Amino acid sequence: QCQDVVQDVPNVDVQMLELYDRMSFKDIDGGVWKQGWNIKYDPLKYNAHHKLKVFVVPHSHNDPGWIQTFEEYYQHDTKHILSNALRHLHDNPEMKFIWAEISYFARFYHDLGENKKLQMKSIVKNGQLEFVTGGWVMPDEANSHWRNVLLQLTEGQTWLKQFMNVTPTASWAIDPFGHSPTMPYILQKSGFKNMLIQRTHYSVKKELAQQRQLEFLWRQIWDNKGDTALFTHMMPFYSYDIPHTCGPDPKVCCQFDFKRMGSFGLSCPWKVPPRTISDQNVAARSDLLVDQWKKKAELYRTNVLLIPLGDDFRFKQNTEWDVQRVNYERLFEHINSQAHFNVQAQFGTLQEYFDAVHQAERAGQAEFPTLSGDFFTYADRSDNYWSGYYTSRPYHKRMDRVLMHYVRAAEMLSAWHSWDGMARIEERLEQARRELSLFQHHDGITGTAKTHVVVDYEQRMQEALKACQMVMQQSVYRLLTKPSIYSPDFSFSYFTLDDSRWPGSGVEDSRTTIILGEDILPSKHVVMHNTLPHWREQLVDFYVSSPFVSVTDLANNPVEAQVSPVWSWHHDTLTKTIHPQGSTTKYRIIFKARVPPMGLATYVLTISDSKPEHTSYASNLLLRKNPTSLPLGQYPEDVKFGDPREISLRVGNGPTLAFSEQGLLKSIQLTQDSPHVPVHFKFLKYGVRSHGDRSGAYLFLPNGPASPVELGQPVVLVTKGKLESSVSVGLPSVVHQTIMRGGAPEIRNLVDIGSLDNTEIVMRLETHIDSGDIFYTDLNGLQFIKRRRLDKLPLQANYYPIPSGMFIEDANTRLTLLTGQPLGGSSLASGELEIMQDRRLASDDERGLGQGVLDNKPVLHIYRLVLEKVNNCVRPSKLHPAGYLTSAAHKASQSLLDPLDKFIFAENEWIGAQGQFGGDHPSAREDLDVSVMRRLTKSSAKTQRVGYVLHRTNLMQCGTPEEHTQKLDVCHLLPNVARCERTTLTFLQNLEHLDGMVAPEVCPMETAAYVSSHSS
Ligand SMILES: *[C@@H]1O[C@H](CO)[C@@H](O)[C@H](O)[C@H]1NC(C)=O
Ligand SMILES: OC[C@@H]1[C@@H](O)[C@H](O)[C@H](O)c2nccn21
Ligand SMILES: [Zn+2]
Repeated sequence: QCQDVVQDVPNVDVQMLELYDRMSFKDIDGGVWKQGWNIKYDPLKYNAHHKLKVFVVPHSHNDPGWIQTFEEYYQHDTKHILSNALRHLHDNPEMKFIWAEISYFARFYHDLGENKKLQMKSIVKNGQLEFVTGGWVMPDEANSHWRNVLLQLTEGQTWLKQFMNVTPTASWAIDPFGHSPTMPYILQKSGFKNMLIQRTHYSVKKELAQQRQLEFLWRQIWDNKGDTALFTHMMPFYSYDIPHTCGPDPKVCCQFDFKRMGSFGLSCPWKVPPRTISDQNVAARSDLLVDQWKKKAELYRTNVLLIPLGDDFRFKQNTEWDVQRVNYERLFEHINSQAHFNVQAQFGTLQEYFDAVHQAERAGQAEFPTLSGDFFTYADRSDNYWSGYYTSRPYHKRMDRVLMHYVRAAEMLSAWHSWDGMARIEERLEQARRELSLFQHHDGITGTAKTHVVVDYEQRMQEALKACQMVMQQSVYRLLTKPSIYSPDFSFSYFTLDDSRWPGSGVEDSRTTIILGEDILPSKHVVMHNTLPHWREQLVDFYVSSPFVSVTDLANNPVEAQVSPVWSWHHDTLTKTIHPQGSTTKYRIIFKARVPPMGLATYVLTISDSKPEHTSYASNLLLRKNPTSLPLGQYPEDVKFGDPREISLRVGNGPTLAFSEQGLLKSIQLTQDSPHVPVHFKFLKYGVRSHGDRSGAYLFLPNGPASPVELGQPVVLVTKGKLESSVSVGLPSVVHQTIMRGGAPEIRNLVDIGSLDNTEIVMRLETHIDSGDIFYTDLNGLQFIKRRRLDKLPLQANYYPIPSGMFIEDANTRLTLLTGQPLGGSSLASGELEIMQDRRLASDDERGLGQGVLDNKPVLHIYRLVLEKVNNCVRPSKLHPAGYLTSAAHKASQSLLDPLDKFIFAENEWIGAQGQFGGDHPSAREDLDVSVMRRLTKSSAKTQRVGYVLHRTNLMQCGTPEEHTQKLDVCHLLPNVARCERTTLTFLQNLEHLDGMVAPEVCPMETAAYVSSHSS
């Protein structure tokens, strides 16, 4: 049983945090290898009995959207590459080619007639065309949530298994801008044996190369045993293009990119063109090329050398296939027949390279170092750190996380039944999974694509959201209607989703108001869904046409509720203030919903002509100089006014929060007797450099530390209710809201950077926590890694991805900020946290995009802020590279990422309505999640199969006694189980047939997958 992930510091050869603390970072001219040194080799190292085995691996990097849309690239480029690949590989048996992006391959394959399909299958079966990774895309590693990394891998690999009968075990990640250990975590659990990465900091490449530590067994930071390890190969040079893959001198290597001789437009920037290989020059050319290979081979431990051969959208023209193939074949024939070289070179695939390396390891020829850590933040040269894309296009970053939840919910809700083909459930789920998967591309969620490409991704994600809504609402109808009364029309809307936080108040008026009245419809059913495997209570809110509404459950038990006005903010260009207006026609009703594990609960809203017994009304206070009245229609309590002043609020037994006269948090007091702890929000802006390198979509190159946003005298709105209170303030570019429901506050920022060109807006938290230079940021929502601010690095290098959370702590106190969207952030001084909200850049940053970022739109960012006493917690030691959340902070993260879903019944009467679904579902331990529940079979299959992915996090022990909980056995969630198997995380390979058809729960920090089979 389980590894302790807290108290044992793993012993690794390279631990990236420790290596950063020691490493120099000096940007020194290394010669032809600009960022390295002049490599020397011993010519007698290789001989008749010990030859350098060189695998030249043709490839073509195909971005599913970047400068053109996916479909534009497919029509203009990729359909040709793949057509020509099919023809040339089929005609040339020794030619090889690897392919990464299954989205394009599936797009292609489904346009192929049978003859070509058969031909394609044959070049895959004979090993000439090899799929690497096999994901739908090559995902970003900074902003992506691990659940979506696994989704897009499963989408591509399930397609490959079904249509090509192959499952890749080698991964190829040549382009994401920095690399995360979440990848080997997911890959290793999905049957992978090896992986290749490229974009790591040039200083790290030089450091590892010096020690021949470019190939290593990459384990997770908390892994003491090393069972998570995956063999990784890091490429050594500046790019994956031909000039940077043959050896250390690009002026030489460029001469062996035969597409650069003129007729393809392309040329060599180092001024020496390739020349066709002939008998008159083959010897000289071979000398040149082998010398480059033998230099590159010096950086590695075995006698097996990987030479990628490709670049972006290569192998497009038939003439290009011929010019590369024929010229390399001429080199290989000469080189391999010249004993004096002691080289055997051939086209290969990636798996061939790794198979050969491991054969060399097994022969005792090499031992490999172990490594843990991550590879952020990347810089490709000088002080050009790629921390800009941790925030770029934040509207779509947030939309990613919204779609993530709705895909999970729709797959889970619809999994409980088998559906007739006419329902189109599988079709809709496939479309949603594929649009979300596509967006995980390293120019998708990263916000590094052209404006019109961003719009395409946005439209596709909008379609996905609608598809999820359709599936979820049909599922709810079926799950909550008496079976003998259930009468579906599969094109009808029984329920509409109500989402309070997307697109968000002030972003879009998309919420429907429930219209009730004594003379018309008196009442309305609403339904909440809880995707998490434990009972959950959460305040939910609805818009209603009257303030006089009562809430009941479906046993007619009253439910305590609170009504508040609907407040919207407007840039009142008449008075030149950002101020709130109250609705006179609709109101917000809020109540606590309690919902079963992975289940549903129905409530009823009912109108009355006066105040209901169990409904209370918020008070409202507008703090501003020179106030004017704010009428609220029928709302029964008048708004109060006041001059700006410090205020204090407390909901329930929860913390007391104090606010500045500018409506920004100043302090938090946890309990009535405890101290008021300074926690101050502030908004600042970064600018761009006037001379030298410009920030763009990719790069963050600030012109110095951020300067405070001048606030003036902003308007502050205070709402005080029994269930929920809030302070909102209209600041320049940001409506900032602090919401209190009785535990950790929620923060919402409506961010509209307007036409503030060349500006980045940051939210900072200033505390007196003595964190020093240490802080913690998450990786892909999966784990928290210790960061150390280094003064030897510039500010932008100390920015990291914040895909779900960050924290600082000292011996007694921790401040944790959870996010509902991936953004960039740091701790730039002891006691501070900061997180970038948006950025508007009018300049290109010279990484191939050819535009700045000037397509900003209002976005509602959501957060939770958790202040905790941690002197009693059992924490890792100072040398441990991980941190872990407390239970409160983990639940707060879950509240942002997987909130209850809300449905409003769309017609007047719901005949056969039921009160609950899932009351008998086990309520699992709080650290356990069912990350995926997906039915894997269509309704015609005699044996139905459902897949589950279980993930258990690790939470800090802080002395709260553990409650009794029920064991979750996913294999018994559906009736008539006939088998339970443990599988790889993609569901594609059976790993263990389970005794008694019981799926065991998993250890802390482990993730497992199970498939239950059912007789149907
Ligand atoms: C799929 O690949 C396997 C190798 O695991 C092979 O034995 C089998 O013949 C292939 N199945 C089909 C249907 O082609
Ligand atoms: O500079 C990074 C960009 C990537 O964003 C993109 O995905 C693409 O593959 C590419 N080719 C050349 C440059 N780039
Ligand atoms: Zn790319």
